[PDB]
Amino acid sequence: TGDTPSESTLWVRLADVSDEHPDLLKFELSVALQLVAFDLIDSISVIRDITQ
Amino acid sequence: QGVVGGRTRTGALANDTQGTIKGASLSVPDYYIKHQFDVGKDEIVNSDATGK
Repeated sequence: TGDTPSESTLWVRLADVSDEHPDLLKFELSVALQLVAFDLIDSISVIRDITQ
Repeated sequence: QGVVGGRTRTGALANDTQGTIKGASLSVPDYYIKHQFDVGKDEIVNSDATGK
């Protein structure tokens, strides 16, 4: 909680997706994202039922 | 005359009526203001000869 935001290598498209309208400014902040897990048995294991 | 509409800062860009140029058209009339006279050629030489 008390750290510097430490910007990543993941890029977020700040698209000035403006409009016809001369008064709005209409920004978008959009990112596509995938979490490929090579070697599913190696990559992730789950202890599924913890009591809290 | 074109009509000015109203909208809020962010209001929707509606469209409003426009100043209408109408084509006015007269014409030099097909009717003359003629005045014409059949001066007898005798009353020309005569009047020149005896004209007070």
